[PDB]
Formats: sequence, C-alpha cells, structure tokens
Amino acid sequence: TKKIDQSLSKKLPKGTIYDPFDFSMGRIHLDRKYQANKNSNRNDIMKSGANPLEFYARPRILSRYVTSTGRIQHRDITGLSAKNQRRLSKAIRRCQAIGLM
Amino acid sequence: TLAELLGRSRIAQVANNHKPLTYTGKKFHPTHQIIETKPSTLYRQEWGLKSAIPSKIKSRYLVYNDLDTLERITTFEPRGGTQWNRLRFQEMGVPIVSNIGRQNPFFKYISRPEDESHAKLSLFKEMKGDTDISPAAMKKRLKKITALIRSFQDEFKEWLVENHPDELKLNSNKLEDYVVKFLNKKLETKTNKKFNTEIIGTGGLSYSLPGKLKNSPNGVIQRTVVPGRILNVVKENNDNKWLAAIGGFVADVVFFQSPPSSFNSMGDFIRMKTFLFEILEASMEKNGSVSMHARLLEPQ
Amino acid sequence: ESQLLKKIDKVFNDETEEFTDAYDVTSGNTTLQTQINNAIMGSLSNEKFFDISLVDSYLNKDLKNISNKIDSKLN
Amino acid sequence: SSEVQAACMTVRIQNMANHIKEHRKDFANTRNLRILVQQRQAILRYLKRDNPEKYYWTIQKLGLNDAAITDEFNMDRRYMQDYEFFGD
Amino acid sequence: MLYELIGLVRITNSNAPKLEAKELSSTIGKLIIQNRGVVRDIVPMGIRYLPKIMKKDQEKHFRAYHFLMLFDSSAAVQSEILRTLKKDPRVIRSSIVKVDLDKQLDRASSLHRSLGKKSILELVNEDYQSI
Amino acid sequence: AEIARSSVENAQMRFNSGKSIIVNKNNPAESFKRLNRIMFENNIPGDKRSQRFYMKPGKVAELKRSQRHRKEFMMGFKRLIEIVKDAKRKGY
Amino acid sequence: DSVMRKRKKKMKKHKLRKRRKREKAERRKLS
Amino acid sequence: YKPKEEVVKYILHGKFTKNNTHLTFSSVVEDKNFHKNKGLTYNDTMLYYLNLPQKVKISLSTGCLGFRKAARGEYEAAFQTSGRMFELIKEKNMLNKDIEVVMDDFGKGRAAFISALVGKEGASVVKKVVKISDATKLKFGGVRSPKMRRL
Amino acid sequence: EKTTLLRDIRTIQDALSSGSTPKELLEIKQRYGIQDFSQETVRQLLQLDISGLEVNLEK
RNA sequence: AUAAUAGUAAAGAUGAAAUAAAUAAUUAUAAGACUAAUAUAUGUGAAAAUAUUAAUUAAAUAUUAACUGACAUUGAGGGAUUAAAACUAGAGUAGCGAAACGGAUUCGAUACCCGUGUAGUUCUAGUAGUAAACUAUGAAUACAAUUAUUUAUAUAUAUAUAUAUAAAUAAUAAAUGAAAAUGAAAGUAUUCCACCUGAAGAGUACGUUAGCAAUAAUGAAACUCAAAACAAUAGACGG
Ligand SMILES: [K+]
Ligand SMILES: [K+]
Ligand SMILES: [K+]
Ligand SMILES: [K+]
Ligand SMILES: [K+]
Ligand SMILES: [K+]
Ligand SMILES: [K+]
Ligand SMILES: [Mg+2]
Ligand SMILES: [Mg+2]
Ligand SMILES: [Mg+2]
Ligand SMILES: [Mg+2]
Ligand SMILES: [Mg+2]
Ligand SMILES: [Mg+2]
Ligand SMILES: [Mg+2]
Ligand SMILES: [Mg+2]
Ligand SMILES: [Mg+2]
Ligand SMILES: [Mg+2]
Ligand SMILES: [Mg+2]
Ligand SMILES: [Mg+2]
Ligand SMILES: [Mg+2]
Ligand SMILES: [Mg+2]
Ligand SMILES: [Mg+2]
Ligand SMILES: [Mg+2]
Ligand SMILES: [Mg+2]
Repeated sequence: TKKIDQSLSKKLPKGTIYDPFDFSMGRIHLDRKYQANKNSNRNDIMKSGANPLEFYARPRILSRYVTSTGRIQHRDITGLSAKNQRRLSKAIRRCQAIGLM
Repeated sequence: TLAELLGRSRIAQVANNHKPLTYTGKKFHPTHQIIETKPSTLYRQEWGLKSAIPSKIKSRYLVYNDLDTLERITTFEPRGGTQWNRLRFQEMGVPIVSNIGRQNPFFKYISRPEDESHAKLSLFKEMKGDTDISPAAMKKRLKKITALIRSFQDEFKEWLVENHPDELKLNSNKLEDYVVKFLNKKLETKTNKKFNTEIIGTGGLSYSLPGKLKNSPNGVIQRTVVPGRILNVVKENNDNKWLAAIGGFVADVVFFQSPPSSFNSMGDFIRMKTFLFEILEASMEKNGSVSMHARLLEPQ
Repeated sequence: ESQLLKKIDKVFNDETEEFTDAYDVTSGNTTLQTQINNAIMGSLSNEKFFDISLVDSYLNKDLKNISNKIDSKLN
Repeated sequence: SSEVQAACMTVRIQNMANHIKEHRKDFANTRNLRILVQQRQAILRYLKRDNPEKYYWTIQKLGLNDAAITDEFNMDRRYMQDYEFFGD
Repeated sequence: MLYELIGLVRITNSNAPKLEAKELSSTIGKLIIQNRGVVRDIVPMGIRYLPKIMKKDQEKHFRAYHFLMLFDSSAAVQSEILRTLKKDPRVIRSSIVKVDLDKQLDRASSLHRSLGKKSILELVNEDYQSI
Repeated sequence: AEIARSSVENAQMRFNSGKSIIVNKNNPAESFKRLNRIMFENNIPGDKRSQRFYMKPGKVAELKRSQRHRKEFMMGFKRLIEIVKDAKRKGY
Repeated sequence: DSVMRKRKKKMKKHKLRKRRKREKAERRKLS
Repeated sequence: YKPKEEVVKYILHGKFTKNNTHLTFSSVVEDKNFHKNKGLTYNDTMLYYLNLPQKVKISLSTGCLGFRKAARGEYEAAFQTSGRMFELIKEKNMLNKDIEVVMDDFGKGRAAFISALVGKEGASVVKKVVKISDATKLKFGGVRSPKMRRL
Repeated sequence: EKTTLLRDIRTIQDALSSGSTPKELLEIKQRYGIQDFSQETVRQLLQLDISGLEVNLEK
C-alpha cells in the first residue's frame, strides 16, 4: 500500500526548521498531547476585552459558547475570566428570554 | 562589589526566557540559548547552572528556563539542535538576499527621507500597531497621548499662523500635512519605542555577503547540489510547488517539467528516499523565517 | 413628528441596509484622527465636530484677535 | 462639619423614608433607614457637646427638637403606629 | 433614562414584510416624543427566523421582523410603552433594557457598541469625516 | 403559494434541536454512535436519572460540593503525574 | 455532645411529648 | 380544493422506559392540495408544512409478543419486539419512503432497538432510515418528583 | 417671553451684518440691556462663569 | 387533566407481585407549581437567606481631593429581623405528600416498598420567635515568620509581560493546645458583652409573662450515686 493515514504522518510547514526527531512517532504523539485551542484568544471576542453583555441581541456570537442543545459551557471549557463568564451567561439567559436564542 | 560581578556573570549573560521548552507550533528560528558543557565538566554533572544536571544526560547541549523551581528541579531539555541547522545552512553556501532589494541591515548606510514621506503611516502606527494590546492599556494610549499632544497646542497655534497662514484661511488639506510633520519633528527628540525589537536582517543565521564564487578542484561551482527529502507525494494544496526537507529547513521545490515516477511508486513513503536538489535562492521574511527555493535535480 | 416620519422612511426603505448579523462584516482611526486634530489645532481646527477650545477662544477674544492678526499680517 | 453631615443625612433619611412608606415589607432598607437615623443622632449629640449654639440652631432648621436627638430611638413597631408612618 | 427596545413584529403579509414594523415604530415613537421623550435611533434588524414556533393572542409565528429603538424617556413613560407593546397583537416579543448614562451622555445601541462604536458621535463622525 | 413551498426546506431544519444526526447510509452504526456522544456531552442520560426522585436542597448542595472537589482533585493529581513523568525523563 | 449522649435527651423529649399528647386527649373527653 | 393526502415520510418512534418498550410506526401525511385552498395565508401554509399531520400505522409493546410482567423491560423482550416491528413494516408495504427514527428514553430496550436495526433483523428498514434523533423529555425545574425510596 | 437667546443673538448678528434696525432690536436692547449692537456685545452676552474661574485658578 | 386522531390489547408497578377502545404516538386546550446548563453559594446579605428575564426604588466598592477634629469600641435592659413545621382568615390546588383507607413483605409488620391520596406544600393579610438557627469557634483593636494561587488598584515600558501594594484561599514556621489540631487565630496582647462550675433528676415541676392555639421565655429543689465526659492508643468486629 502506498497510502498512510494523516494521523500517522506529520506535514512540516514551509519556512520552518526541523530536527530528525520531527519524523518520528514521538513527535506525532507529542503534538496530540500538547494540542490545545490556544489560538482561540485571537479569535475569541470574549477574550479580547469586549463586554459580553453587549452581545445579548447577537445570537450568532453567543451561540459559539453553548452546546448543540443550548447548554452554556462551563468556564473550564470556555477559558474565560470569572467576570466574562458571569457576564456571558447573563447575556445568554437574557437572549433566551427575549426570544432570539 | 558582588552585585557588579553578578551582573557580568555568565549566568546573567543569558537573557531571561520563559518560552515553552516543549513547543508544538511552527518553529522559524531558535527560541532558547543553547548551553554547552565540556566533556570534563559533563563527567561531573557540572554545567555552570545552580544544580547538577542528572547523570542520565549524555548530551553536551541543553536549553533551560529556570535555574530552580518549586518542584526542586531544573527546567531543561537536553537538546542543542538549532546549531546544526545554522551550520548546515553555512555549508550550503547560499547567501540570504532581500526579495525587496532593501539596504543591507549589517552596513551603516546613509539613508534619506525617501520612505519618510509616509509620516502619517508610521506616526500613527504607534497607536494603530496595537494588534495584540489590552482593551484598557491600549485605551490608555488615547488619554495619555491626548494630554501630551494637547500640550503642544500653543506651539502649533503660533507656528502654523507664522509659517503657513494661507492654509489656515484657505484649506486644511495642507494643514493636516503640517500637523503630521510637526508631531514627528517634536517626537524624533522624544523616545517612543526608541529600541526596536524587530529581527534585523538574517537575525544572525548568515553573515555571508553575496558575490563570492566557490572555487573547487573541478573548477568554479556554478550550481549548489544538496541532498534532500521530498515530504509530500502531492504538491502543496493550492500551490504549484512541493515541499522538501533540506538541511534542517523546509523548502519549496520546483521541478524542471515533470515529477519523477518514484513519487507515484513510493507514495506516502516518499520521504524515505533522498534526492539531489539545487538551491536557487534564499530569502528572509519578517516572521523570521527563511524562504528557501530549490530544484529537484534528477539524474539525466 | 416630522423628524420621526423622515427617520422611519429612511431606515425601513429597501435601499437602506439592515443589521441582519449573518456574517462578520469587514472594513476607530477616523474618530482618533478627529481627536488628534482637535488636540493640536484647538480653536484653529478644521473638524466639523470640534472641542470646547473653539467655544473658549470665541468668548475669550482669541479666534477674533487672531483672525485680525492674520489679516493684519496679510495686509 | 457636624451640621453639614446632619443636613446631608436628613436628605437621605427623607428619601429613604419615602421608599419605606411604599415598600413596607422591605426590611433590608428599613434596617438601613434605622441605622442612618441613629447615625444622625450620634453626630448631633457630639455637636451639642462641641458647639451648643450651632447645635440648637441646626436642629431647629432641620425640624427636630432636643428630645428627638438625645432620647434612645429604635424606630420600632410602636413608633410606626404612634406616628402613623405607613398611614392606613 | 436611556432605554433600548428590541421588538419582534409579526410579518403577516409576505408582500409588505416591513409594514407592521414601520407602523409600530411610528406608534412607539409618537408616544415617546409626545411625553417629553427623545428617540435617539432606530436600527432595523431584518427578517429572521424565530428560534422556535412562538404564540401570541391565539396565533402562531415562525418568523418576525426584528428592530431596535434607542430612546430617552422617564421611567413612567417607559412602563407605559412596555404595557402597550405587551398588549399589541402585532408584537410577538418585546424587551426594554436600560442603558446606563452615569459615565457618558452619548451611548450607542448595544449592537453598535458590540462592534466597537461606543457613541453615536463615533458613528456619525465615521459617516462624515470618512464618507 | 409556491413561495411557501420553496422555503420550507431551510425552515424545516431552521428549528433544529441539536439532538439529530443525518444517518450515514454506508455505516449506519456510526451515526448512532455520534448521537450517543451528543447525549453524553449534554448529560441527557444523567439529568433524566437525576430527575426521577426528589432530593432535598441541602443534599443537592452537598453532592455538588463533593463532585466539584473530586473533579478538581483529579486535575491536581494529573498535574503531579505529568511532573513525575517529565522528571523521570530527565533522569531525576 | 456526641450523638450517643444526644440520644438520652431525645428520649426524654419524646416521653414529655407523649405525655402532653396524652393529657391533651383526656382534656378533650373530660371537657 | 380536493383532499390529496399523500405520505411524505415515516416516523419510527421508540419509548424505552424501565418496565416496557413501546414502538410506534407512523406516516407523515401531506394533503398536496392544501396550498390550493382559498383564503390561505402565507403563514398558515408555512405553519401547515412545518408540522405535518401524523397517522399511526403500527403500535407495538413487549406484551404483544407474549412477554409478561417483569420480562417486558428486559433486553431480550425489546430485541424481539424490534424485530416484529421491522417485519410488519415490510409486510405492509411501508418501506418505500424515508423513515425517521425518534428515540425517547434510556431504558434497557434502547440498545436492543439499535442493535436490531443495525443488524440482520433491520437490514431492510435501515436502508430507508435517513435521520436519527433523541426526544427525551427533561424538565427545567417543573413538578416535584416523588421522594427517594429507602431500600 | 417667547424670544429665545439663540434667535435674539441671530438678529443682533444679522442686523449688525445687514444694517436693518427693526424695533425688535430696541426691544432686544431692553430684554438684555445691550444698547449698542456690535460683534463685541454678543460675546459679552454669552460669557460663561467657567471662563472667569479658569483665570482665577491661574493666578 | 380533558378532547380529537388514527392505531391497537394489554398497560402500570416491583426484588417479585398485588391493589387501584386504554397505555404509547401526533395534535389542541386548560391549570398550578417550579426554575436545565452557566455554577463555584463564587459572590452578595446582620443572620435567616440569595442563582430564568426586564424595569422602578433603596443599599453596597477602590483611589484621589477637600472637610470635621476622637464625634470611637463594646453593649445589660431594650429593639428589629429571623429556616422548616404549626396556627387565624380569604383565595388556589397541577405535582408532591403527615394522616386515613387499601395492596404487599413478614412468624408478626401499627414499618421500610406499592396504590387511592386528606391536612400541608402555593398566594394575600396576620400570629408565633423556634432549628445540628453550626465555623458546634461573640465583637473590636495592635502585632508576628514563609510559600503558592487567584482578585483588585497602581506603576512602568524594548508591549505584552515586569514591578509594587492590599484582599481572599491553600499549605506551613513560630506559638498555643488534653490532644485531634488552630495558623493570622484556637498565636502574642488590650477592651467590652454573653455563658459555665460532677452525673442524673431537667430544660422537668411550680409560678409568672406573652400568644387564637401549638407553645415560647424565665427556671428550681429533694431523693440517689462515685461517677460522668473529651482527645488519642492498640485491638476486635463490620450484611
Ligand atoms: K456564599
Ligand atoms: K480637640
Ligand atoms: K456607648
Ligand atoms: K440586649
Ligand atoms: K394541593
Ligand atoms: K454547618
Ligand atoms: K456579644
Ligand atoms: Mg455610630
Ligand atoms: Mg457542650
Ligand atoms: Mg425490570
Ligand atoms: Mg405519591
Ligand atoms: Mg397518552
Ligand atoms: Mg440553574
Ligand atoms: Mg464564600
Ligand atoms: Mg453595638
Ligand atoms: Mg388556610
Ligand atoms: Mg404512601
Ligand atoms: Mg413577627
Ligand atoms: Mg422547643
Ligand atoms: Mg436555642
Ligand atoms: Mg443554616
Ligand atoms: Mg461595626
Ligand atoms: Mg418551655
Ligand atoms: Mg472520642
């Protein structure tokens, strides 16, 4: 067979430097273990400094912090500060009461 | 005094670094200072750090973050492999060239205001170059600056009525120009980001000047041939070039006309074989990466 | 009521655009440039939305004692 | 100055009393009102000791009398009934 | 006090989707300006599908015209507006939230503040100085 | 009319509940596995069982406190095991 | 005091409550 | 103008409780002339097509297959009841249009029904099933449940 | 008095720029006491106390 | 719960059972109570309490500036508030559920489990002032060695971290302690209040006060005994 699963091969980006270890399975496993959604902050409005309570009439943004059934995600999952989690949950509950979410 | 000596000590010479020792993102340049110990000191676990490195370590190169921690260990990784990437680049003898034809950053050139005609582009870059700034510390750039700029109102309420009164009575299209120049002229004396942290040129990867020819017993070398590896068996998606792994760098390989038949045959194991490449040019991007362009020299 | 009828027509008109919040539309500086100009120029500013400097210079005989000064210089 | 503090407290007492008359079950704010009235008594008691002339002038202008200041006051249920705080 | 009304009007006629919304905004706006109030802005939000099928006055709805109305009035007038909205068969859902004016007199609608435009002056100055 | 006929597809799926899967005609047992994952990530089976019998508020509060402690305790345990493994790798 | 000791007070309270219920009943018939 | 009742899809509903399993097969009937009626608004038309009427065709419990008392709520009772349903759907020529499966609760018959439909017993019905969903009814507060049993 | 400051200050600035002297001005010379209608009389009708405070503070 | 619809013959319950055109499914209508995720009761509140949304009114934070000039602390008596249950009126009554009447279990079963389910649980206006009303730890002030983690304010810049000062929490030094342990107090000190003086009798009796009432507060003595209690230790035992 001339095919390998993507999970068993690492694609080295262009312009990056590499070591021989980057072709091993240890690199594959190490990349899975340390795979965190750290790029969310730059794409996370609520981790930017905006007040989540100003989005109570924008269900599309709020729908990014609820599960498929509408259950607000725990702070352990959203990664927000206590204040933003508190404000975001209020926004979602207000949005639900208005008839938008 | 002891404080003076400490400031000049070899440990002080290493700049503070808390960057992750285990980083799984894109690596474009070295992030940690390589520490080396001599064989005699390695035999005694001596590295010039606070504590002895565990005897299990057989490498003579490491990178560290903290001399000591609350866990009573040193935070270190026994690797020094970014030095071999630099030395392999030196062996390829390809000077780094500017794709924009800019002045050489390692020479003290006499520059002029040719690019200074964008005073309003960069004077406001100080407040507009805030891509990743706090929502309130960036807002402190609005009141703190406003007061500083508002303290020059009297100076600009007299200079403008003494050097360009016509514009004040005709149009503000030129007044705005006199404003951008005024602040810069009154800011060049100031020190706003007087130290620039941007990478300077190659960043230290190569100090080789373009122009020199490589003499060899078989005559002057006209094309540099370097062994490499093809990573993918299908060109980079959306790009007309494949990717190769040459000397610790990932390059874009351009083929003469066709792709060798070993590609289809090998498939996803194409990286298992070594091909010969020719390094066309090497460029440096602002992210601090090296843009190496190669050519898959095939036996013919 | 006259202003109300004009506003309703101008906002609920087919030509008018409505905030449907279906996509992250793309494009601060504008409002930051008006501030910078009103801080440096002050009374002698060209911004439509000026600061209290202009109203202060008026009641302090500055915008008038400078207009005459400039005109006298032109003479 | 104690006279100014008493006057400033008087304004808040008048406002808070109006609130209580419309929210007779708001015990949290009734407690706040009681404490504020007792605070005003305390400041005026000091004023009587410090500057008696100002003291008598101040209480006359505020509509109070010496008894209202010196006597122990708890704003209890009997007070609400003897002065018809809530009306009927 | 500054208030922000968000109303979900019924779209009875598919040919005139923005008809009851215009008639309703005029009714609400007239109440505000005839009782010492000021209407600061009227931001239409367009036809949107309701998150579920909703009911009102023995009728069912699956879509509504969304509109926002930022207005200044007294508390008594604000309650009168809310009472009229809760009774009008056209209105499916209505919410009035106070916008604090303690720190600044000119606040934009939450929709605009969410986009970084904190005051109506910032919105107007971006339509004159740059448009 | 046809306007109410050609706009029913989105409308039908616009009022989704989030507890539905489009079956993969090839592997139909993989779609039931996906649905089960939704149930567990929204705690549907747990909530249903917890709603069968009434629990006093004090008991509810006790159980919520203990569960949180065990969750946090496990996170602290894993952090210490990671340090152990890292320390072992470096020869400590 | 421990549960063991609390149980002695519990028994005394139960017997007092039992006696007062008994007395109440009598008053009802005798009334 | 004329009743034109037609089947659009079938709903296979399963209620899996602790003591029994109920399986209902239904048809989503659509009068294809509803839009041809007079005095019909765009809202009424869209509201009629968003909740189409349903007609029950097959109704089964575990007691219809002879399982009695405590055996009704077991895995084997559900597996056989699921088979009988998948058979009655083929014996009634109701395997022409797409089927939507709706599961309600998490008793012991929920995993038996799934096994009987992804296996040999449901190799004909599974080919028509287009959408699976869960319809477990939860309460946000709501009525007070009975007291905990002391056993 | 339906007359408003803005309107009155718009007549003292139009009459002073057009030459018209309707009796309204004489009345306006009594409503405000401004007998003389010049550009340096409207500036003294619209003076704000804040301006005086700003100079006392500098002293 | 009621009605409609097709569709049927069992359904429901339990350890297993049995007591009382259905169950299930899709619609429509009505009613009462409750408040899923977020969530940590984090935080807030004097305590009791407090987490679906909005509004009105009231109260609540930090720093700075100015001001008052010891105006403070504590607090007998007193006052106010005070879970659940309970009671007095008028409404409400879906679900739950003392009692009662039945079904089971058992040698018996005035129980644990099941059914029917009254008071009650709900709202309005009141009475009453009790809980393991608990941190089983009164309030205030001065002070003492560290670390970690959050939070807040401030400062800086080569702009995102760094440096400061407080608060909270966790683990500790010292100290204290019968020990378990406490840890900024259960430490070093000062001030004020409440309370205790062997067990049992007893928070009982009698009287008194208060309450529509249940009761609440106050609160003994005789007789009898040489006991009685706490922390910790080693065992034995544990369905
Ligand atoms: K708390
Ligand atoms: K003094
Ligand atoms: K005292
Ligand atoms: K007392
Ligand atoms: K009831
Ligand atoms: K407790
Ligand atoms: K005390
Ligand atoms: Mg006091
Ligand atoms: Mg004790
Ligand atoms: Mg069973
Ligand atoms: Mg029951
Ligand atoms: Mg039914
Ligand atoms: Mg909740
Ligand atoms: Mg707490
Ligand atoms: Mg006190
Ligand atoms: Mg009653
Ligand atoms: Mg019972
Ligand atoms: Mg009471
Ligand atoms: Mg008692
Ligand atoms: Mg007590
Ligand atoms: Mg309690
Ligand atoms: Mg105090
Ligand atoms: Mg008693
Ligand atoms: Mg013990």
